[PDB]
Amino acid sequence: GHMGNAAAAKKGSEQESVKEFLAKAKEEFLKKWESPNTAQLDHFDRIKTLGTGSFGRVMLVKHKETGNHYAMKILDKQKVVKLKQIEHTLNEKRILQAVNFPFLVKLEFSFKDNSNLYMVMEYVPGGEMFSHLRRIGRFSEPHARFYAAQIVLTFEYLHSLDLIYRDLKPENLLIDQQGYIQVTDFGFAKRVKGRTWTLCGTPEYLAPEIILSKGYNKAVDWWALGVLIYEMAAGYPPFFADQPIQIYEKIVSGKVRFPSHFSSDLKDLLRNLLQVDLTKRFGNLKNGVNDIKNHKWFATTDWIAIYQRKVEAPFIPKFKGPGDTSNFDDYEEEEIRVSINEKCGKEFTEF
Amino acid sequence: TTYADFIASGRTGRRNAIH
Ligand SMILES: Nc1ncnc2ccccc12
Repeated sequence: GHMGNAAAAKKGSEQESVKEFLAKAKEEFLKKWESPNTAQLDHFDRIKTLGTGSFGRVMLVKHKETGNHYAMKILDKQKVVKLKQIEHTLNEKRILQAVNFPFLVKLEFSFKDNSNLYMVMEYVPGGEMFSHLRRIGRFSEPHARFYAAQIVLTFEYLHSLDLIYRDLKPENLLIDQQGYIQVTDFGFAKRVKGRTWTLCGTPEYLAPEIILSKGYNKAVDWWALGVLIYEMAAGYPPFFADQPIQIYEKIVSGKVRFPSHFSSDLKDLLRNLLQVDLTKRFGNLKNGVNDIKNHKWFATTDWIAIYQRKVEAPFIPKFKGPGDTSNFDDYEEEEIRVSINEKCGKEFTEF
Repeated sequence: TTYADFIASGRTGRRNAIH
């Protein structure tokens, strides 16, 4: 067979140990999910806006008493209500409080006032993967594999908790000081033991079955991994066009083209992740995540060493000290005004 | 080239989720 006795016994034991880890991880998650205003706004100096969404913004802050820097996500409650994202916001906070994994951002404080909701999480200083990818152009296959292996482990973890992530893309991946990935946004994540039906995600990363308005499962995350690996290694995604509707036609077509510089191992992995047919997509078969982790393209990956953050990163971002923001673009700075009247109090009672 | 086609799509910047 492909493995001799020694390799086969090593692999089997490794897979069993993953099961034991994930079982303990699930037990810890549920305890924290069952039993979760831990700061206030004048506890922080606001320094600079790090990113923006329709919700509000993410700002670098310094915790006054301790001097530590954090990223503070500020959500305008009235905007959240108008955007119909009440449940997303409460769910994101609930996930972030409960999960624990080396590539998932750590929430430190959360609180609210009359106008806004605040999520204070670890500051990830190395910038968006998106910027690094567009600047470098494309990542070498070893560089892409280092990142990909972190997403595989992160999805292995989230899926064992029955969480589908649903918004993988370089824009949602930050690089920390050691060159490792941090995931921070869980606004579309959902606990899905079986199937779910919501049309959500980003057009280039949508699995066909989402586009086709089907009931779908965690395999959409493995499709999105294929898109991500492709984009990291090519510098552009497998399916693009002027308008989303044309991107969708390409996604559902079953056809994908690869740059000539893609290795054969990479193309094979990608054809199995970017598989329209759910009965054949890697990550969705009887062998589970093992089809991905044991694929030839990952043969050089020491999965435990990645988890332990003992692999030397291929790229270490510029770090000029704490509170340095040079890896982030400049955003227009608004003002965090706090109304004298409580807004949307009932809707966000549990926050 | 395919890269040129990607540029021509205008979706080379940060992409929003659908809404
Ligand atoms: N945790 C974060 N660190 C740095 N920049 C960010 C930008 C957006 C969301 C979270 C963060």
